[PDB]
Amino acid sequence: GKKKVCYYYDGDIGNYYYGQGHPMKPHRIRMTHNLLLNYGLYRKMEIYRPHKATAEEMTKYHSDEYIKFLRSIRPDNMSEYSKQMQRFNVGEDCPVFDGLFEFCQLSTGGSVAGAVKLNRQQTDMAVNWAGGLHHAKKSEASGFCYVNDIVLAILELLKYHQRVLYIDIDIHHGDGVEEAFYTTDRVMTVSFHKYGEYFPGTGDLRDIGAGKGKYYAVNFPMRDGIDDESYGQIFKPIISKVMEMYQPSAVVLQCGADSLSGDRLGCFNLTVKGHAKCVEVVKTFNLPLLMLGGGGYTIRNVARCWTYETAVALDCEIPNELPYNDYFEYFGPDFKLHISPSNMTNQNTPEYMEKIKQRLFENLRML
Ligand SMILES: CCC(O)(O)CCCCC[C@H](NC(=O)C1CN(C)C1)c1ncc(-c2cc3ccccc3nc2OC)[nH]1
Ligand SMILES: [Ca+2]
Ligand SMILES: [Ca+2]
Ligand SMILES: [Zn+2]
Repeated sequence: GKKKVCYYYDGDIGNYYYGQGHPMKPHRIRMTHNLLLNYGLYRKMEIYRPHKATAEEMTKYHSDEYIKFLRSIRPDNMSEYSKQMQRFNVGEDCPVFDGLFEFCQLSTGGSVAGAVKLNRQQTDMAVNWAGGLHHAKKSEASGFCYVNDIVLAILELLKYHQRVLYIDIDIHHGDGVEEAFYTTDRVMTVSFHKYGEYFPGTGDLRDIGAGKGKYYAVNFPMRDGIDDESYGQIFKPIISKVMEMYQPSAVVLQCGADSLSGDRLGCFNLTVKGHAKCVEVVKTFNLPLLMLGGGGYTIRNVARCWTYETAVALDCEIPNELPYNDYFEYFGPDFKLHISPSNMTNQNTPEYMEKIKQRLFENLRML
């Protein structure tokens, strides 16, 4: 039936700024929040302010040296850490900005607090739109991500769950999460992503895990222009087979919105309904679920996507006519919640989609 949803948000998150021209805009988290408050969704869910995750929490995965560096680096002392910045991949994609560590602490705090709430059986779903920073590595920042809140939240779930399923619908491969759990069967990682001349360059369908983790990493490489019809026809069958074979007791779903049509960095053609169908599919399995954010660089569409996905989590129908909100002008010229796909060609032929699905099904038979 309808589920209890706990949602995490810190009113300060929108003020962190990656710098002029940087596509990552934490302000999109505040737009999302303001839009869902204006739809009245706060009447149906418990809203929590995450704590600032500590160094003890972050070093459950990250090295002590990398966390010490993130805690120390500031725009005023950057000149003294030139060597350390290179070592930890802090620079152009992952800049040093005022309050960087606190931004990591809030992003991580929401994901870890949500996993604790799920472990305690105090909620059916936990939502942290400021989380989902799937590229961060044990001792390195990558692709706008510094602390891997997902790996930390999964480690928390593993205290009570023998098997955890991670699903990543961001247009980019979930490499940091896959890497962390590559050699274990206690976490199965499933990523759908654009593959070929695209960041991070990993996620080939032939990357299936190693050692005890062999067959516990699943990658669905896609080409430009995938649409709702093509995505929907492979997502439900793959996730259904994974659920059947793997039998997880908890799920983490990274909802990166850069897989939507019109994304500044993405080249897919999904609508908000097509992206949210992934949430609907995962919800039907009735397992404790942690829903996280991720990419999304056309910020009006990120706010629409995550507002609608929160409504889906709540089984709450919301009107297409957008309510007035603090960012109303960002949603012009239509002022509607739902988006239209573009006329871009879908390079993912139906035969290509079926063939990759069949190749992944062969790997799932090995569980
Ligand atoms: C949250 C989860 C997520 O998965 O959504 C993150 C996506 C991360 C994409 C990183 C990618 N980095 C690479 O290609 C690099 C180069 N090589 C050495 C690795 C990428 N694309 C686009 C950008 C990009 C980065 C910028 C940085 C500063 C200013 C403008 C910028 N303008 C940009 O683009 C207009 N940088
Ligand atoms: Ca992905
Ligand atoms: Ca694994
Ligand atoms: Zn992305």
